[PDB]
Amino acid sequence: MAVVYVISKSGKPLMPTTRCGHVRILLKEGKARVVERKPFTIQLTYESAEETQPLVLGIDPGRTNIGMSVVTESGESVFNAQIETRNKDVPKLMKDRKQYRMAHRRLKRRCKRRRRAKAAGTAFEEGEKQRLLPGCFKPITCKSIRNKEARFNNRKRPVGWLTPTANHLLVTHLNVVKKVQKILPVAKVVLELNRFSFMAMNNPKVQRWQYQRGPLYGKGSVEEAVSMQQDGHCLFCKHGIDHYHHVVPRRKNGSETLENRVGLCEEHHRLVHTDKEWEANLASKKSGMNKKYHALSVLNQIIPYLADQLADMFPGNFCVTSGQDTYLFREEHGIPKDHYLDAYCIACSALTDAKKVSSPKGRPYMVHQFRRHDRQACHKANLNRSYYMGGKLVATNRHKAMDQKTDSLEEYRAAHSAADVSKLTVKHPSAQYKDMSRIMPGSILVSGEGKLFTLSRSEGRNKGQVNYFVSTEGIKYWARKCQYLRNNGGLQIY
RNA sequence: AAAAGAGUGAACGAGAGGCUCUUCCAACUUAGGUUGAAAGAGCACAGGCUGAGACAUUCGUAAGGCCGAAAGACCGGACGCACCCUGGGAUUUCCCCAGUCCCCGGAACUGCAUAGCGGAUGCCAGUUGAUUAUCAGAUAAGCCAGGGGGAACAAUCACCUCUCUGUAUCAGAGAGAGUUUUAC
DNA sequence: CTGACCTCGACTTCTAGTCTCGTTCACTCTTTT
DNA sequence: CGAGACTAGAAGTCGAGGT
Ligand SMILES: [Mg+2]
Ligand SMILES: [Mg+2]
Ligand SMILES: [Zn+2]
Repeated sequence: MAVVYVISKSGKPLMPTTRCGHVRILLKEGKARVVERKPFTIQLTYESAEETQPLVLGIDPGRTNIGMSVVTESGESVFNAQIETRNKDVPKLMKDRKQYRMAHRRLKRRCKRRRRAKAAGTAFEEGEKQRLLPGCFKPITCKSIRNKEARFNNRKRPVGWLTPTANHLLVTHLNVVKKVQKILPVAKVVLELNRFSFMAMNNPKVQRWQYQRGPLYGKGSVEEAVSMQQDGHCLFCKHGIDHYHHVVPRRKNGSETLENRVGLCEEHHRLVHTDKEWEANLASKKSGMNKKYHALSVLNQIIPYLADQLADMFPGNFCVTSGQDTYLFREEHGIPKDHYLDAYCIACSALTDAKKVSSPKGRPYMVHQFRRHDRQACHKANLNRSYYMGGKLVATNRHKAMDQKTDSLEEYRAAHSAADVSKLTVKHPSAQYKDMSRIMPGSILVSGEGKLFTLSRSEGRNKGQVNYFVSTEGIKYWARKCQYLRNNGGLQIY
């Protein structure tokens, strides 16, 4: 039934055992030591032979649903897994990091220099300068001081560079392979190959010549295409294009393609982006879309690098397999549809003489990936200026900020009398900070009952102590009565 | 090689908002207080590194072309710079990395000519301690800071059978050789 | 004459979090010619 | 093949008790 994994005296993985009673005998006799709860790994204390057999590992890639399965010389499955990768959160985190540091450089460095320049009299006589930097054709506006040097002309990268998200997914695949190697003797590795065309899957029955001329053929960039389809004037008025607005904001999964961008003048952008009626009107004229091809892009980028480095890890014992071959295998041997039986079929592909092939039974070991680091310090810099009459909210700022659909103080001031303004009470709460030394998700803790769990969330804080620890199963444990056993493991088995 | 498709990394610039304070006006209230309009000033993850580097005006920034009375304009790209390259550093850690930035040099690659860099004048800091001199302190219009992986740390007994409890399930507790082999 | 109606640990429920553009640049992968 | 949520803090329940 449930296979038990074995390791020798030396740190060498070894063929898994299934007797399941000899294991308890060896454990009670001191011959065996437990190494991992789940999967249940035992390390022999007494020395013995190390005679192993080849095992084929089969990999079904992905961005959030990686899956690997291990099989013997014949079609017997000794390991099945599923992985939920943290990958999707990396692009958003890097985006927010860029925005935060741009804020840092603007507000602490740039604006402070401009302020000092105006104070000390060492500012432009015009008070503003148009500077045409090398590499661009339209100037920039430098107010009261020259800009800090801009570096975009020449920034070479090592060939084969990969973005932090794609590099993260590559590292995650390889890391899960290493963790599987720690458990079992893996001889061959079989990686599924996925190549995607995103001109395809948008329109099947695509004709060959269509691949070269698409929505943005000839017309240079998305901005120019929008300025063309709108005839060079704002979408609302007859005024010229100023800002290229996203119909779906980039804070959501707003696409960067053509069907999302729209040209608008200044005032029209401000109104459509603060007011509600204008937003509804623009949503009426055009719809926009999400990204819809953010995952498969990263997967397609990393597949060749993964195949290369798998070949490095398993010299002379690395193969490949097509998704179509997997589908044929499922149709042939009757494997049910799933997203982890894919790995079993992929592994079974390489088997030259497979006569015991049958579908695995039992749920596979699920793996969650948790942050290895979190170096943020501010939880909620509130930045909102709330006005109340009595105990009811009536305005959220003095004047509307960008993306403020709700009223502000100027509109209330217009609508009501000066007595109502004189009878307002303001409450603006201060900034909240995370505890950067807190116990992080993925840690292994034990509660008052002695139950062992993996910390998934920390919820609620009072007087400097967490209130609740939420395990991966969603159970909530009182934080004061829980004991800290193990730190964050990069990938945690559930 | 090109045209497209899809992603996601980098530098620089403007705002809408936000915090604190000053002046002034208005409203509402026990001269005071509260809210607001207007003008101005300062400030902007928690923090690490460093002691100068930010700013304005002006001069200079190769050969060779080419047009100009000339001044000088355009091309070009070095004996000028660099985001480029070798080495060394800050962020930097339990071990690393990405990104940004810095310092002496610059050979091939790469990029710039209104940019960068250097010079000159001007403007913006700190000055205390232990033995004029040396080690400490103070000194921002300086750099970085919300990215990622790994190691190590269990109250680490899985499966099945049997018993007890509760529990609709199943959980907890206890006890058990259930094929010899964890490999033939 | 309590005691019915407070006061206080100690938990349990629940909600909320910044956002626009502008001048450029770089890397990866796929599909057709 | 895949498109928020972890963490901090305020308001709320509730028993002990107690006066
Ligand atoms: Mg597949
Ligand atoms: Mg907009
Ligand atoms: Zn207009």
